[PDB]
Amino acid sequence: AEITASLVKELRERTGAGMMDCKKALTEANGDIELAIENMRKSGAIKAAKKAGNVAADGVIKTKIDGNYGIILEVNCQTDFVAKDAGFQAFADKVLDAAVAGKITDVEVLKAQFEEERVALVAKIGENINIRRVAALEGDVLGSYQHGARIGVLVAAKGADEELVKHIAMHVAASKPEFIKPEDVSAEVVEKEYQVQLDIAMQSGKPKEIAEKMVEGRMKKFTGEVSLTGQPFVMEPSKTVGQLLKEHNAEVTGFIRFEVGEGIEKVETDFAAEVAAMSKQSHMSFERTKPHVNVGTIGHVDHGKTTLTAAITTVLAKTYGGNTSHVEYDTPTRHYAHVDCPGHADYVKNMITGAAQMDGAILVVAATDGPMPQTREHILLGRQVGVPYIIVFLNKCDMVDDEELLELVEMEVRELLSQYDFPGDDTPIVRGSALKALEGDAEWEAKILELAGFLDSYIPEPERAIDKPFLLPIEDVFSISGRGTVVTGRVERGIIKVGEEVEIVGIKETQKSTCTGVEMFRKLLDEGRAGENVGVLLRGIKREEIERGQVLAKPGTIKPHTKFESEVYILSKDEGGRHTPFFKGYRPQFYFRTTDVTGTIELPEGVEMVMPGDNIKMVVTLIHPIAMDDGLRFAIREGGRTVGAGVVAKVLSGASSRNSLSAQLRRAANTRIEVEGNLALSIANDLLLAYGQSPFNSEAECISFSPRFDGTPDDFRINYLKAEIMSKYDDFSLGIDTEAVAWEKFLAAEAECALTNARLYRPDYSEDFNFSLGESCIHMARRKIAKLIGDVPSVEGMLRHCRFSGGATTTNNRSYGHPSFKFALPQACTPRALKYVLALRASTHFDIRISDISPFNKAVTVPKNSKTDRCIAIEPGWNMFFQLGIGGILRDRLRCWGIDLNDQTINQRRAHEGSVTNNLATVDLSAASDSISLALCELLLPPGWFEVLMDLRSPKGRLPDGSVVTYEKISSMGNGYTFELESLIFASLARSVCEILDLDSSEVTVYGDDIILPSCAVPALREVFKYVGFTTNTKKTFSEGPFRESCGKHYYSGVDVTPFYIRHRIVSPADLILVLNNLYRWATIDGVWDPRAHSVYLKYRKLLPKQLQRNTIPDGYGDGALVGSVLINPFAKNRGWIRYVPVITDHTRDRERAELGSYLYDLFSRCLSESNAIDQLICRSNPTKISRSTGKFDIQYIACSSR
RNA sequence: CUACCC
RNA sequence: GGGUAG
Ligand SMILES: Nc1nc2c(ncn2[C@@H]2O[C@H](COP(=O)(O)OP(=O)(O)OP(=O)(O)O)[C@@H](O)[C@H]2O)c(=O)[nH]1
Ligand SMILES: [Ca+2]
Ligand SMILES: [Ca+2]
Repeated sequence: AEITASLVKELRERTGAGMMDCKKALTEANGDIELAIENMRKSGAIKAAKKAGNVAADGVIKTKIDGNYGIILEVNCQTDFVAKDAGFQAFADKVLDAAVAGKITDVEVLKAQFEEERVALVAKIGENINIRRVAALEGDVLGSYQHGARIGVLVAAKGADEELVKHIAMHVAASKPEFIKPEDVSAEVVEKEYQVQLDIAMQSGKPKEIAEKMVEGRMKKFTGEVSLTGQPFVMEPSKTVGQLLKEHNAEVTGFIRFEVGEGIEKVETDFAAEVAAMSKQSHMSFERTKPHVNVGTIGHVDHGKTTLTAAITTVLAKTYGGNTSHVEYDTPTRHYAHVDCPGHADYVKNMITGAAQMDGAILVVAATDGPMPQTREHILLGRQVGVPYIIVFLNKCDMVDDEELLELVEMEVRELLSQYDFPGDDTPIVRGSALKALEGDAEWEAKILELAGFLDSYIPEPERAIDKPFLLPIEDVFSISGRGTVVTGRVERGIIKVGEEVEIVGIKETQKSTCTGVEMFRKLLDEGRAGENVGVLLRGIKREEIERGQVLAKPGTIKPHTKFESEVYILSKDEGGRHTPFFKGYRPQFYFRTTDVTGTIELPEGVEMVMPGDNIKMVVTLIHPIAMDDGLRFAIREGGRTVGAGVVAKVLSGASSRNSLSAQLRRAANTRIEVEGNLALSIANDLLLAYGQSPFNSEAECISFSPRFDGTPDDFRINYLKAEIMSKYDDFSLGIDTEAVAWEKFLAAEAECALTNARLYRPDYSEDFNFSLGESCIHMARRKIAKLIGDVPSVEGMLRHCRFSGGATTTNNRSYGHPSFKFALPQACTPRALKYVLALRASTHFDIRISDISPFNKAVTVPKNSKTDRCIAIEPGWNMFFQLGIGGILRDRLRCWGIDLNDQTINQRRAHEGSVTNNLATVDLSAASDSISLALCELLLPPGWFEVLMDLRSPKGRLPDGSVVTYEKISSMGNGYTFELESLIFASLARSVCEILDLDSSEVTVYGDDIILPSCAVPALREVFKYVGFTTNTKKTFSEGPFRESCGKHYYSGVDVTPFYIRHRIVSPADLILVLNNLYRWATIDGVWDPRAHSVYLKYRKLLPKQLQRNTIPDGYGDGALVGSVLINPFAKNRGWIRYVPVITDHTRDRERAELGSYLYDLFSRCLSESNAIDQLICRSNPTKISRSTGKFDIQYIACSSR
């Protein structure tokens, strides 16, 4: 205590400075007013210049116009909350209309003209409030659209008005052009990239007017992009602005656009990172049913929330015990989760998208200075985001020596709470210092204990989801003879016991029914707890009365509505959403619980465009009701892709494509086209000519032409595609060929496999003397295998990996391939493999139908080359179930050698390296999966594994030739684990060939047969393989070349030469859409054609029907249409502020699904679920439907985007 | 159930 | 069979 705490307030409410900055500027002011304030006025610029190592990343833009004189601004702070407050507003508004009177262009002018007032606020607040930039534009008619606060645009036109300059400023705001015309560039910024790409291009070997053409066209596009001219108007992205302008009676001159924090780059601060470092300094000086409470810390920057969250960690470590950017710590009763609230607009994008909700925020305010002016925006963010409860902590109280003065600050926070309808009178306020508690000062450590003593009490215990009014999302429905109607899904909330009454509410009149019973897969329980994945039986109600997305809750618990107010975030461009804003008539689908629902939206008063990366309040009125209550997270899909997220706020009162077009296309889609011969051979020929290269003379040369491996990448690429494109043309006329040849090989794949299987059974040469390279590797591989594998497949890892999947079984066929027709229909087991199926049968109360019991798999033939076919083999559907389980445990496990098979990227990326590096070699075997000996496999795998592989495998096979064979190969293609095994085998050995040569085994990467290793190892790997039986595809194995190929990617000196193949006979316009598209990808860079390919594209493009030449789509959307610019598509209609397009689909008459087997599978899926932009968790899995390919083509409509 | 591939 | 995007 020094002087009275009383009229220190006289300082504050006449000044606005700190509390102790007021008392301490009074202790050396002799109890005087003015001369105390003059200390502040002079010692306010000292702190104001203390602000310079505080980067100002936030702020506002403000804009003004008079008659036809317009001005923008970039006055900016370092925090949202400040910018939105009535102070930063008042100054920045003032400093804006100061440019209205005086056309101030030099920022220096007004940056100085208010420097003495710029300090009046940073002394009041505590942030580097500095003006960044200013500019202004004069003209005829100049309009300005202000996007809330963050983006300001000033644009000047001619012949235009508010029915325009508004709308185009919106585009400038939206599209962000740097220039205005393609002619508005310097022949230096142009001849920069014009000499930057010309080498990039010419290095390839492409002539003068190829590279020159290509580059000029690409730069013509590059210019065209930023070209406000060459820019698709944001409200009509069909016509360009420049086109919109000339088509209008008008012509703009100039434009100014500011955002906030351009270039103000900075470095990204994590919270949970630096707080583990703020702690690390002070470091050196049963009950798991305990609730989760999401707390947040909120307050000024320099009041050091940072410092306090740290104390609330260490002092809680000291005492009890112990979405990233959050800290997980405990308390003896509860377990919290704690986050920082720096950005108002980034906390909404946390609550809305649900990355971090709030069950109670903590209000940090340094007692030294008390409530800052912008704090009412912190408290405002609470009663804006609907935070339930609020605890306040006054940090740094040692910096006050008078309690009579501390009690005065609670006044100025308790009344600041109460303005915002928070229990200010009855709200907890802790007085202490974190700084003292970081140390070891337990007198002040009792304050964090007094604070954490409030989170334990003043925050209510979260209604644990079990305890909430029962509710289940209807995910799918089955009509079982014997059970009636049954729905499956994970129950969201509550418990459902057998018999209770439930409503079935969703779209129809909220009907009601009763739980005839509940069941899982193994258990057939009687109560269904929340969080569990179940199937509930309903009576007196059939399937057709129950849709999906319906809920299944207690009666009256939740009513169905269709009108509600919500708040949503829209995914930014870089986040996945639209790269285009929408306007008044947005009509998306609203993905709710399990189903998508379309719907219109209103914009609140005064907002007219919203862009990717926005928060926004809106009112949603969807086409037909869904059951809802406040707190329901719904994403927002546009044609299957999630471009928004949002939660319902308040539930309310309640309330163009040409069909002739689609039908015109459907007509033409089925238009079989007629050619005077082989269209392919024609196209490929007329293409080779298009490149100087000598064409095919006969139809034999298509597959007997071997390329050359010299020449420029260009001389290659083409020469390669030549030898490659035709390879797979099945329909070759006097192709005196067959599939018999496929069989002829499969005979060696056992005939050799015989030879090895045998000679692989006597490794004692004669007497010990000779020591072979193979045997050694096997020995090494064997050891290596078992460290990776196990002595036997863990049933744990076995059951949660086995599945019914795909297509043909011995008992089924491609029609009856979908998994439900495996539980419905009995599948074949195999003698040895019986025991497992029996396990399944005591593993559930369901029906496990074994049809025949035979050791036979059907060996057949599927098409491959034009010179041969495959000889896959269709396994006994039960063997396949387990084979797929051991194929999965042998794959998740195979990932420790750095082998990922659900990612063939990491094996083709390395083909890239190899093509340049020359130290990596791609390899290929002749009959890969087929030449794996029953002998070899025994020598490597553990005996316990080699059992389970002899058990599941099919030992004998019946041919179409009637004749049986007994497998020398352990496993054939089509077998349910063969891929993973041959991976692991090949990987095993490459790696042994590595250790054996003092080489990193970690440099070995295998994908099935597509194994990649160090180039030096190859002749050893080759000599190993020669021994272990396999034989090496010299033609496809590449070590010394400039060329590497792997996982379907081909490379030549780091350069992409992946060809495309013309498989089957081109006939329907879908087969020409397809070929024209592969040639489009193969010869384009960003919609910019390699000229001499464009020639044939354009030519054979004429072959398609008139409408089927203009119907373009972006790449990566299918082949239902030619890829091109969808901005052009005449058939593309603008529905609901989202563009929709028509693409060729295959026709499907629907069919009957096995309600039994579909249900059997749906609940088997939940057994496999249960034992295995942060918002895709919302979206669930799909019901089983079956459909049959008719032959006709239908036209389906989808959703699209520019680029 | 369309493309790409091991 | 298996990935990968539809
Ligand atoms: N089970 C199964 N595996 C396949 C099939 N197609 C390709 N593969 C895998 O792809 C690997 C290599 O395929 P390819 O390189 O095309 O054929 P390959 O039989 O191994 O030998 P070649 O084509 O003669 O060089 C094989 O080991 C197979 O495991 C198939 O239809 N069924
Ligand atoms: Ca191969
Ligand atoms: Ca290969």
